[PDB]
Amino acid sequence: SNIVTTIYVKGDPAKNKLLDCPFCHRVLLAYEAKKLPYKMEYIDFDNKPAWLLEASGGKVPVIKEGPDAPYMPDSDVIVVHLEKQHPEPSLQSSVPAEIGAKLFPNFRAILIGPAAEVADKVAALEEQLAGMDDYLRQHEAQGPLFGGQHLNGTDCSLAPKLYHAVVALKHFKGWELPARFTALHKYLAALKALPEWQHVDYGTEAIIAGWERHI
Repeated sequence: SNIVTTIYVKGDPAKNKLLDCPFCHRVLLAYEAKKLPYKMEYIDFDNKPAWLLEASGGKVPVIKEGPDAPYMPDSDVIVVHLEKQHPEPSLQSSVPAEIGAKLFPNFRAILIGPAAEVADKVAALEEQLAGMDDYLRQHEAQGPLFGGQHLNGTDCSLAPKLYHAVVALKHFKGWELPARFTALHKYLAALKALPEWQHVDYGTEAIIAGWERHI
């Protein structure tokens, strides 16, 4: 489509099926939150087009706003460009940067790291989840998401990583999100209630299959 923005994401083109990339997920959630129209183009990681090597080093997400626009990679560049070009609806965030900053790396080091550092990585992960949980609790009058009642830039970045964390850790390690992280559990329920989240939910098997590719 030359009519709306194209978002190249990880998918199965032969089945028109979105897959599990959390950074693609972040861009997609950003577009849904601003109710901007888009069209998904699925990249099969076992058969990537040669031009994607030049545009992004082989990576997704990539967007393409039209025939005269260039390809633009990096979910960070994309969401900031998004906020500059479309200030309404806003996705700007008061949340400090340090929060959730090591959720995904610690969770990954748990899944696919050396055993000797696993105990430490578990500890660090739980500090991250503690930070997010406390933050959502102190702001729960504004709403259950980092953006109160609606999706935030922090929601768009952190909710996919948390999704991968709970699903993959429960499947591969029997690990579970403690019941004391109340605000995290109602955060997950709130996200699962959102139509923006429902539109681009790839599902838990997509996550499992994505990570089985490395364990």
